[PDB]
Amino acid sequence: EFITVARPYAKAAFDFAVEHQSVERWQDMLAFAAEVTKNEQMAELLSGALAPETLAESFIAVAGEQLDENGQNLIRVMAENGRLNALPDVLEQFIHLRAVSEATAEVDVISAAALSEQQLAKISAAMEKRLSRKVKLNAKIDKSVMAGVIIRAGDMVIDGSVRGRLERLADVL
Amino acid sequence: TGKIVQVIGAVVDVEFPQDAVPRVYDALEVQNGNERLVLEVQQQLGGGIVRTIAMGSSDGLRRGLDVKDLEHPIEVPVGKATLGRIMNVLGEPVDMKGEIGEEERWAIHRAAPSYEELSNSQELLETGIKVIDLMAPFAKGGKVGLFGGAGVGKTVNMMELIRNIAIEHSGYSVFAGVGERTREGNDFYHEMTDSNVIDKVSLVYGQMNEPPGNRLRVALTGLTMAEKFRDEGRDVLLFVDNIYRYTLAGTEVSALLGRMPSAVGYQPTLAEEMGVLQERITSTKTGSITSVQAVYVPADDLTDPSPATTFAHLDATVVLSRQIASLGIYPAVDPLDSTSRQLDPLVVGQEHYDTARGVQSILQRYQELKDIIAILGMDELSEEDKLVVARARKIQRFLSQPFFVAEVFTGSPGKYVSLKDTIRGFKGIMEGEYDHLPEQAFYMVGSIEEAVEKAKKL
Amino acid sequence: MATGKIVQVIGAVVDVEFPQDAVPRVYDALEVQNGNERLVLEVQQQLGGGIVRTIAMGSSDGLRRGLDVKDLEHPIEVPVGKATLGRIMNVLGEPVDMKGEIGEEERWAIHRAAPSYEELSNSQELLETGIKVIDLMAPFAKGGKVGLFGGAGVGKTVNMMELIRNIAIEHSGYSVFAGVGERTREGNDFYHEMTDSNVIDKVSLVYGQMNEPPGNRLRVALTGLTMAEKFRDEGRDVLLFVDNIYRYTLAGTEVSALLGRMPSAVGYQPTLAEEMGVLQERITSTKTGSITSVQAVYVPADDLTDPSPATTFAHLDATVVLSRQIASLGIYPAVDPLDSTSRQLDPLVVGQEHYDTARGVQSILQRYQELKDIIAILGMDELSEEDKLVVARARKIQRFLSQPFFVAEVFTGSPGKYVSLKDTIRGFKGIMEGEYDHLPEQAFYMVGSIEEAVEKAKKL
Amino acid sequence: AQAEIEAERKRAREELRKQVAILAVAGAEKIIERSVDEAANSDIVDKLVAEL
Amino acid sequence: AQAEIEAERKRAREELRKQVAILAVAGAEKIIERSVDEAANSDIVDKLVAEL
Amino acid sequence: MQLNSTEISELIKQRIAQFNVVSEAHNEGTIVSVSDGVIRIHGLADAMQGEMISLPGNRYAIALNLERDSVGAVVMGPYADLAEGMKVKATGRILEVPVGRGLLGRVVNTLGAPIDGKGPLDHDGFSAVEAIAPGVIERQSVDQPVQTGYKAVDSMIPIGRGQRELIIGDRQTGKTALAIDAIINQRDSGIKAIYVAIGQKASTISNVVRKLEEHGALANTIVVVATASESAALQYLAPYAGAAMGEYFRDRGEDALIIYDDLSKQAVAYRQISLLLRRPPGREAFPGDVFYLHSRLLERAARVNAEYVEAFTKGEVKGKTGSLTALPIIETQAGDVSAFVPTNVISITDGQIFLETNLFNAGIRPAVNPGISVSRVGGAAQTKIMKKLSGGIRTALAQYRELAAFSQFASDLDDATRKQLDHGQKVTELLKQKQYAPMSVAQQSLVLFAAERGYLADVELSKIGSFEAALLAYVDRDHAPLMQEINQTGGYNDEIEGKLKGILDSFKATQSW
Amino acid sequence: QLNSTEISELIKQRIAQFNVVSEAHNEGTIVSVSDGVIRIHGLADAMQGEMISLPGNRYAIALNLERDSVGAVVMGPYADLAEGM
Ligand SMILES: Nc1ncnc2c1ncn2[C@@H]1O[C@H](COP(=O)(O)OP(=O)(O)OP(=O)(O)O)[C@@H](O)[C@H]1O
Ligand SMILES: Nc1ncnc2c1ncn2[C@@H]1O[C@H](COP(=O)(O)OP(=O)(O)OP(=O)(O)O)[C@@H](O)[C@H]1O
Ligand SMILES: Nc1ncnc2c1ncn2[C@@H]1O[C@H](COP(=O)(O)OP(=O)(O)O)[C@@H](O)[C@H]1O
Ligand SMILES: [Mg+2]
Ligand SMILES: [Mg+2]
Ligand SMILES: [Mg+2]
Repeated sequence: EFITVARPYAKAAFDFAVEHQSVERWQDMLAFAAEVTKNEQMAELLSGALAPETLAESFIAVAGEQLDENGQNLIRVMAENGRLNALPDVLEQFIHLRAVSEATAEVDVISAAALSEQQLAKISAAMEKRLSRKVKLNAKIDKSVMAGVIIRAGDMVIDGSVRGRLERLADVL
Repeated sequence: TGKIVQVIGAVVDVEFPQDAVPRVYDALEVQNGNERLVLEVQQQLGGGIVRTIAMGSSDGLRRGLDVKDLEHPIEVPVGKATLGRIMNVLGEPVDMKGEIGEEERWAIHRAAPSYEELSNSQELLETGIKVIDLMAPFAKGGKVGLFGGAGVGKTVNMMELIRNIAIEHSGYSVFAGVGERTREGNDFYHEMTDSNVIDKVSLVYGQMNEPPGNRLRVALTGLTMAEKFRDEGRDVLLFVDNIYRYTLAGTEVSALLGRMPSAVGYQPTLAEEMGVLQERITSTKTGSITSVQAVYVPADDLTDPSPATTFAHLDATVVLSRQIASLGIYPAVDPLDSTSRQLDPLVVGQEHYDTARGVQSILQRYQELKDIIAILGMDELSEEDKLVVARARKIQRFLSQPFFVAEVFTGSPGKYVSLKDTIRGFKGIMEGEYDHLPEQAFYMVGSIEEAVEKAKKL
Repeated sequence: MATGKIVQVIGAVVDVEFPQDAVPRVYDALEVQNGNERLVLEVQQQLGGGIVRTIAMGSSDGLRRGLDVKDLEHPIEVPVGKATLGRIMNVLGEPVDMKGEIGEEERWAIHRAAPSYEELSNSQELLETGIKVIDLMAPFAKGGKVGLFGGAGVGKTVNMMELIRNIAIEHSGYSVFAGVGERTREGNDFYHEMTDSNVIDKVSLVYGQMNEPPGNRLRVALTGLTMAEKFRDEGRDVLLFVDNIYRYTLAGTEVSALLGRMPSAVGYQPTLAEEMGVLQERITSTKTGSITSVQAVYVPADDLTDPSPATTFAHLDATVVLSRQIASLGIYPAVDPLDSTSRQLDPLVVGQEHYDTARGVQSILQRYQELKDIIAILGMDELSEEDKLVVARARKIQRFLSQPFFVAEVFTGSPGKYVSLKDTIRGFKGIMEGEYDHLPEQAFYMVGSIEEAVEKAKKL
Repeated sequence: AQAEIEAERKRAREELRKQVAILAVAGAEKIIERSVDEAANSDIVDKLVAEL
Repeated sequence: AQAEIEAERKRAREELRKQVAILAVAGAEKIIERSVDEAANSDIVDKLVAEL
Repeated sequence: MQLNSTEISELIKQRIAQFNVVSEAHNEGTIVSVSDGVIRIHGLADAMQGEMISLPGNRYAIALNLERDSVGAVVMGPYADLAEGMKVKATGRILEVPVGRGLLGRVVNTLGAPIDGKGPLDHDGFSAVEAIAPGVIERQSVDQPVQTGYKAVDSMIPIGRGQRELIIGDRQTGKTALAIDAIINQRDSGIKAIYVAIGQKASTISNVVRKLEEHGALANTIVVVATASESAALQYLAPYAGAAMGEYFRDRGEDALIIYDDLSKQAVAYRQISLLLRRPPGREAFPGDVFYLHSRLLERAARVNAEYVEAFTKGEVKGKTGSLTALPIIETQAGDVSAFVPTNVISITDGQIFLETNLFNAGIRPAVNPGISVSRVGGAAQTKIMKKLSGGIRTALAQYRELAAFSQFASDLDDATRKQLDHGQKVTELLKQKQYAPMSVAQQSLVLFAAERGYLADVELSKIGSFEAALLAYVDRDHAPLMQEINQTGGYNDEIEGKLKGILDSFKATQSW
Repeated sequence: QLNSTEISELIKQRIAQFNVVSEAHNEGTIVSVSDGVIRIHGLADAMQGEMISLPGNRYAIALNLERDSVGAVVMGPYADLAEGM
């Protein structure tokens, strides 16, 4: 998957967007450049052997919205190195860098029932203590959880489910 | 549900929805023109791609074909319904008879029996063949391997062992044709039908004709039938027509599966792939498998990885030499390289053990003299060294034997030799009881009585 | 402060990303906490932007992606001078003998350039070893380099122990012992041997140990050189012993594939000759001071073709080749006279008396090696009576080169012998002429002087 | 032959332990799910957010 | 010995049917972190007799 | 009896008493591919190298490549049930095995689960599978015997307590036979045994465990197994699992003997893992670190000084030196010692025993080649009686083989030569010995005294075998107090030489071969 | 899929002004240092076998002209050279 080759570009675009105070636009800009990449006929062209420049200028034409001389030049760089199919992974990494820089985390919370909201006030206040970041909740109701709740944040998990605790107990043959 | 996304030789990549990706070793199915093709799943790549081997010809496959996900491994008929019929790797009937009256089907991928289940046995099994049960005798429930190069006698020897063992034995038998000649499958089938012994034998054939994927899996189809008869509590004979072809079909696909080459270009998994097959061919406290395997030796190189790995798996090993076979001594067994776990004074007893070690000592000493003799000639030897040579040459000739299956070649009638006659015979030669007979007297005579009658007419 | 982060761990090789304006120099040391234990990394390569590829000076086990790395702006520096004497150190120059802190006044980087061409010296003063075959066939000089070549189990260690006993106790000066790739058992037995014989105060010991991660072995040899170079620059005359130079090269081979280099020859790194030359060219005697060194060289399967032993032959001055073909007969020291050689064996040093004696012995043994082929098939009766006499006197000289060592009594059970150079020459002349034509062959074997070979004949 | 049966003794005990445990937790899943309560569910959350 | 221990094996299975009922509630009471006088004991005894 | 099962149904309730409901926190990943026992995982930012990663079920993997953006790991078990998108949890744990005295007489796998079916283990806790060896200052010199019971090995190639001795040769030359006879002979020496089976077929293990059980030897032995069926990571890791069990005895002042069988196959399993992880191949397609694989394994076998034991035991055990002795086995393909794995292991060990096919076919069994075999500890490992006699044997016997070649067309043989060739044939005949028939010190010493004092010299060669059997029989009935003296002391003196002289003089007159 | 001199600050330079050909062909910067080889970004007018001058009055020979970089071999001690020189 493209993640490893997308990292160098994602940093440079975010760094540049910080200097020029344009991070929001750049996000909405990369969101278009990723989406044109997903179109079928455009995809065929990208898998083709068109020389970089001829590929780039035919891409840039479709990406009309792109800020000329900044967003459009970022395409020319990626076209020299044939990374254009990585654009969906150059985005999202840009969003990750942004969320780190804005000291903000999406955190997820999965339970047998819709949580009581008052509980979510406690959970968010706890997560803002566990991690020194503002925490957006987007919790879920799930049938698999017999009772209780899972808290998931980045790649750290705190299982509070009865499902997990039974299958944690069933372990001791 | 799936889509084909690459086709590289025998290997096909299929994409599935990420909620639905097939397990490893699942069977998939795809329509290829006017026939159905099965694919077996080997690896899960990322992103719902899955990499598979075609159980049939992959020519005419397009990209973008729709693939059906069967929820199970390759499963084959087992039990008495298979007896007397010829079946394919997929467990399909290949004789022109009707469908197989299966009651049960078993997945060809299985775990070996646990360490607690295994059983020991020391019951010596007799053979017709002077050199084999003298030099490398073997037990009921053990494994035998015939190692040799191209054209040395692996099949003819296995056909005598079938004739001798599998007709004085009373239980069922399984013969697995793995990457060998189709003519020899047809020749075998008939003489089984002409002898009316066919109804005790299940036959599975995956000959060289077939595409890689067939030659790879067909050995496991054969074991899975033999494991049903063993677990039923029977004593079973399993014959494998060439085990080397299983490893070679792994080599052919391994690069297309994206695995770095090892050693002499073999797959890196060679020892695990061989071991996971070999560990299933074991006798157990519930029931027994006696096994004979032919083992082709590429370029006669016994130090090649594929022979070298096979040697640790087996209880008796008989090694066939092109250098002997070009003398026309048959069976072309090398007694200085052939060996068995059963050549032990406790199981064989002392007379047999002493006779075998005497023969081994004289023939070794003859190898030590041959480099002197080649430059100097024999006249320079000592008068005891000349007696060692004069005996060793008689020993080499007396290891020769007429075979009932070989009558079509030599014309001469075959011989079955009791173990007692072999020990008595070789013990007499080494003691010098026969030092007055010519060498020609010993070549291709069944028993030592027959050497002295041949000597009267020279 | 801690400013790099780990970005890969594959085996012994660790990649660290620093900020693009503070990238570590090549061969800089770096520091990281591997749990409780502090770990050091040595920088091998700068690659990409800000990333550096490094070798761990210790186990990789328990490293994580993301750990903070501190940048020490110097290479690995080791204690040097008198404080080192009587101590055992690891590659990092840390005490491993439990005796406490080293108490140094100075520390030196292990990476440094060789002496310049103007600084070298040619003072080939002959040095006596007391070993018959070495002092005759391959005479040492003070300040030279000596290599003991051989495959496994041929006598490299006990020869080096005999040389350590004879010169290094007599030397009256400091010594360094580098246990590159040594067995931990034998490193212990040497430390007690030097302690019980009470010479340990003259010697400083650096040990690599085989067990240690690949990084330690690669650099322990440079640590040994750096202590010896400190004593040389003081102006002292020092002895340097190295327990196996081969294992320095073999440690390079392990990391070299992970450092992304494509391979060459029989799997060796491409840099093999550069790495060997950079080490060996520091071990030289300048106008200020002399280093005399004895190096053991492992020869894989006794194949002297192999690139690692074949390359080192050019850097030495005397080379002693120990052969399994001789060792199979049990006739230790197992030095092959037809392959061993020295720069000092010419009449302008040795004098004509010694030179004529060594050339004589070589010519007799060479001739006998041809005769030996005829005999094995045609038989000795088929020879000329001149060739039969040469075969006899050669087969005696072959045994007379044997000598029991009083570091080998545990193997032999017999008392070890020392010989002067003067007595050695007289003995070989005596076999080359008639004086001992009448003694058996077994009357020479593991004797000592010629003056006592007659006595074993009377006993035989 | 006697020591063999006292080895066999331990094999028979351990196999029965395995049986009863797995059928015990199989019962426990049915028993606990049918006995879920919203106050008890809230009390799970109220415990873990107190230590988190 | 095989005949003797198979007699003991069927006898032990009968007594442990009672003991495993106690197991299931003890697990449930720790897993719910609270003692529970659950009403639907029919579900316990149904599984208890059917699977053993 | 089985009502004890019913009583431990209360013990099942005691698990509930020990169990804890607390929520932990742990780091998480997803499996992104599965192939041939290797998995790639995305996530696990806090994974450490060599950590145990825990999978669905009770299955584990070892993290080996920590690349950027993915972890590569090997599955310790059957892999085929794993799938992409399975969640996976990183523990904090390194791999550990059960260890202790209770292990003796058990057959366990490389994870230490018993496979003999003799019920659960008894053990004294767990120890890490990977561990650093005792450093230079912590060792003591090897100077005690471990007896092989073979005339050839104990005379010529003595093994001391804490040595590493390579057994090397081609297939079917007696490599395993020598090593399990070395186990069998420890039945009463006080040395504990470990047999590690890497990559063997399970019925071969079942047969060797049977022979250990026909003799008294199984009660003193741990058997660690990774069969040819098991994954390439169960093997590879087995030798380390065996060493961790041997170290428990080593660090409490006890002696252990560990036989790693087919260390070569450990290398083949490690090559499989390395190529499937796409690490660059080196010579002969093995990875370059394959020397570090074996050298760190074999440098664990060591004798430690008493101070190290006291520190480890915290003063419970004082004044006792512990030792672990390793006997690795290597298979050569055609006597070719130049292969990469043989050259590495020959470099590491304290000696080797070469077994070879030409001697074995000639009937010289055990087929020990005196010339290329050597012990680097030598006489310091022997008892004084064996030390005194055997030093003469091995180098004399090597030169006999040189002399016999040079002789082969010489018709006149000088009396020194005639005597040497005669003596050498009679010693070559004397060192042959039957399998499973180990000889005590006093028996070996007496038979060597017969050779080195020339009592054999007149005896006709085929009778030399019967001479030895009759001499051992005679001395056991008539002179057993001396056999006890020699076996207990190992001593040698003028009265010992006199009493042995008297016994040989008396036997050779009075008895018949 | 793998990186070929795709490094963050070089990428950022191009985004600001893609036409960096406006800077002189005569000069460049070191971007890697290993084993006596350096890789140089720039030197658009380098030629096969040309001498490149390094700090400390040192030289390297230009031996690979690649599409993005020059590979050059240092004619002296190299271990103090650093990226961004
Ligand atoms: N016992 C025998 N008597 C006479 N001829 C024999 C004997 N064994 C082998 N041969 C000769 O060798 C030929 C080949 O033998 P066989 O077919 O068994 O070889 P193989 O080892 O199976 O070779 P391949 O590897 O090609 O299958 C036979 O056709 C026959 O000509
Ligand atoms: N001292 C001995 N005397 C007689 N026979 C022996 C002796 N030692 C071993 N053998 C026999 O040699 C054969 C092979 O021995 P063993 O199995 O130990 O060899 P190996 O080298 O381990 O074989 P493999 O390479 O298959 O492991 C067996 O039949 C055994 O009985
Ligand atoms: N000079 C010698 N005298 C007696 N035995 C020796 C001699 N040299 C070597 N040996 C024998 O060879 C063995 C190995 O030699 P050693 O030097 O210890 O190994 P290496 O040569 O590999 O360092 C010694 O233990 C001893 O058995
Ligand atoms: Mg055939
Ligand atoms: Mg050595
Ligand atoms: Mg074996």
